[PDB]
Amino acid sequence: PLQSVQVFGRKKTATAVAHCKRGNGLIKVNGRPLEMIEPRTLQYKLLEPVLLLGKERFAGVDIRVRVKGGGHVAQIYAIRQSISKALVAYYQKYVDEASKKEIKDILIQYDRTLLVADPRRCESKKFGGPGARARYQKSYR
Amino acid sequence: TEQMTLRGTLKGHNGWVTQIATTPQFPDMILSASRDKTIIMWKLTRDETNYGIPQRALRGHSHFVSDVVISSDGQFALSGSWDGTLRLWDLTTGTTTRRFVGHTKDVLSVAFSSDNRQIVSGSRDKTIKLWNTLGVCKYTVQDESHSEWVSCVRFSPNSSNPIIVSCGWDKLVKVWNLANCKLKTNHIGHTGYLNTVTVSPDGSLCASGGKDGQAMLWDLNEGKHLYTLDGGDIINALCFSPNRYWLCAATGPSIKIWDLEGKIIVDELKQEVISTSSKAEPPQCTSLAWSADGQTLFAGYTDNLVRVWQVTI
Amino acid sequence: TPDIKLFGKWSTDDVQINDISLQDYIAVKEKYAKYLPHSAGRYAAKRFRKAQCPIVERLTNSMMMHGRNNGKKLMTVRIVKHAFEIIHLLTGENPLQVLVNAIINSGPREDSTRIGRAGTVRRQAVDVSPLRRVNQAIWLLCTGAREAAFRNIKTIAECLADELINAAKGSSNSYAIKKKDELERVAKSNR
Amino acid sequence: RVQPIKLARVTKVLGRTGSQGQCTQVRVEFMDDTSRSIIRNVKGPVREGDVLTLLESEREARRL
Amino acid sequence: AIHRIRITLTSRNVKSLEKVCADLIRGAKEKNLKVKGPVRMPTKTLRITTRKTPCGEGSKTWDRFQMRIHKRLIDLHSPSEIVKQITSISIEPGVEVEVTIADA
RNA sequence: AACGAGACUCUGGCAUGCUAACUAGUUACGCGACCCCCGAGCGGUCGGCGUCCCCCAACUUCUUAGAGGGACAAGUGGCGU
Repeated sequence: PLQSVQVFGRKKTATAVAHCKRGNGLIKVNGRPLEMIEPRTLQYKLLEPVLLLGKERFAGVDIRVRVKGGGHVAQIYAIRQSISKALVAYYQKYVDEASKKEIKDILIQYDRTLLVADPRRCESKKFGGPGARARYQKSYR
Repeated sequence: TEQMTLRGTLKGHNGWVTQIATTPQFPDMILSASRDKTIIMWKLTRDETNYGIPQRALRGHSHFVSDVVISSDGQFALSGSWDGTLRLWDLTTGTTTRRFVGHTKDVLSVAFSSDNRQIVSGSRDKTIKLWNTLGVCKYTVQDESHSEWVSCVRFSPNSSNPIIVSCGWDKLVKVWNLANCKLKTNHIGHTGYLNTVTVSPDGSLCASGGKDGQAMLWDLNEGKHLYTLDGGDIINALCFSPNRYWLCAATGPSIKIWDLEGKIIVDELKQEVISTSSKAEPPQCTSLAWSADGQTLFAGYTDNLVRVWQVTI
Repeated sequence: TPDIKLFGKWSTDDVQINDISLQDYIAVKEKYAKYLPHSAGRYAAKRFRKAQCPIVERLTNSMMMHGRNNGKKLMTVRIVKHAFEIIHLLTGENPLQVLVNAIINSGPREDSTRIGRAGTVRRQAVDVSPLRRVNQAIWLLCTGAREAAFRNIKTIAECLADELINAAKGSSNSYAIKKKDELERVAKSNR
Repeated sequence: RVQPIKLARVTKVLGRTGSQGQCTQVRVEFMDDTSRSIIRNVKGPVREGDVLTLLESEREARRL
Repeated sequence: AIHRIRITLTSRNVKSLEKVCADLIRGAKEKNLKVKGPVRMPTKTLRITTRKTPCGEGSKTWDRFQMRIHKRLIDLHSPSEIVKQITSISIEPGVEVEVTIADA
């Protein structure tokens, strides 16, 4: 059948919807290669799952991602989290349980929220000070 | 005499195994439901590396999956879940054929007929209901019904007999007749509320149970109280056997397998000790089901395991 | 092991800890290797949770102070890639072994505290946690390079890499090993 | 003092002391004989099963 | 004739709004006009943040007030007569309604 | 027995379940058009890159807002009369 399963990633408002479709190679993000994406000092980070798992889980898929939201940093964690999760879901659904179970164990060993979403988001400013917890100076006499 | 050896144990769930049922088309598979919102279709081996591995896990329900049952074809599967809805699976990869919308509250029990066109359901809506296999309501039963939740319903052999069993928490067993939908009878005889009921494959018996403490037997052919046995403090599952005339009773710390010809206990299954304080050594057994061979039976427990046993002669 | 991660150039094996009093508070090789020292991290919400994140990550965190370098953790990783590079060329050792030695040689073993008696200052000498030694040792050597590059032609990278050589050796020509012995010199006195 | 540096490990933690709770009393086994044991005052936040590095064992403590 | 007619509803009360939407979807479905369900639009926030003290003195405090309006719209395509029939019936609470001549 | 406390209301973190979407999207081709061999190949054909083209297409993961579900010291081990 038409093999397509979709996932998303999060990190503090930054969605990255990564569809995993059958194929081979040719992983992209935003219609660009992920061999350069432009801070490229955190370049080793989005490459990390691919490098660690080897090329033999990526031996039959094209994964492509669209993004929006967040800053430069938070986008990198979102796209990484999505492609990792994409791979897992694909094997659970069209291959078998024991296929994805190995791969799940590998990622969660060096967990860096590779299968879960960071809960933390910004807290509101309340008056009487800048920020969400700081207070203006208070002078006596 | 015949006795039981501990065969092995399966692992795959993160929650309590609620029910198990068995494909007679393939004794190679076996199916399970659980309180971590998945039904696991297994791939069994008789090996020592494992006794089986989960093949797939069908997902969609937003709450626990209480009970599960096979189709006559064995290529479909049907479910009852604590989300108040049912799903009708196409037992291959997933891909729901139909989802059945009705019932205000949970779907506790569910069953699939021999004719494959009638599907019943027990619900905390206080309704027995009949279901087309197009997923629409052939009939709904809400008059002359239980005033308490309907615990478990069953299809009975339709050799010439149009009867379906119903038991509720109102301390009654109601028998309903197909396409008239009247009370055939009401049976009284359970101090506690009734959990379950099941009919013999031959079709002459109804092994019923509850929190009565006693396991009372009723007659499928006109409704008579055949006899009673002291045992089964809390009764959660019952299952007749095809290769013997036994009845296998699910109590919490133990399973009591009874020969009825004459009435005697064959064995009591006990699990090996584990040192606990104050006391949490038993896990509750909640379900059990025979294989087609009738040599091996499987059990669902609340320690997230499906324990296997085997009869030895 | 057959998928062992470097730093993109450095082994995390062949890294010794020369104390039994500071091993398992150094995190560098149990499975704590990573290609970068950037993570979301959990460094809080439980007391024993700081010691479970890498030493290299801790280093990047602790050198971003003085009110204008906060929120510029990405610039900080630039400084770390040059630091290790210079350390490896300069002496020949794997530059992680340098850092581990530098931490072990700089940690103070006794420190003083205050006690109020008779309305006059009295001091008492006390010992220190292993977790305290690590926290102190990371702070001290970083203070040297931060100070040095504050009006010099020399860049922060050069200063920091120099300071880890003299710390990793017993040379006592550094901002760290100076101040280490100063504290102990007090602790002897009011012992 | 100028005697070889000692190493001794926690057996039990007692409670926090100091004038702001800044110090922590702890009982320690000498880690070269367990029949020898001294109580110490330690600055840092100690836990259980940790090893310390004492520069003497002439001193014996019980509070500050 | 059969005109694509869009019935916009708008209110400040989500309960009072929603049941009146259900009524207008009912009256349409009753006559099988092939109506489209509610398309719930983003709820908008009116904010007013002002001093609690008249004539400044004491600690500086403010107070967030908010009103939340709600918009949602049902698309019909049917004769304009029967529309104005079904529109005017079964409305009791303070809820506004706006009928549109035609839509693309 | 009552008030204050908590309870409550609002807000945030969890749903591939439910409800339904040309003033929200996606996917799928149909594509025709542009583009480069850019990839297998040769420039053809097949694929890639986005836009117009898209539908009386398919869908609602992403966006939206309603009803519900979920968390209880519940489970396990210590400790406490």
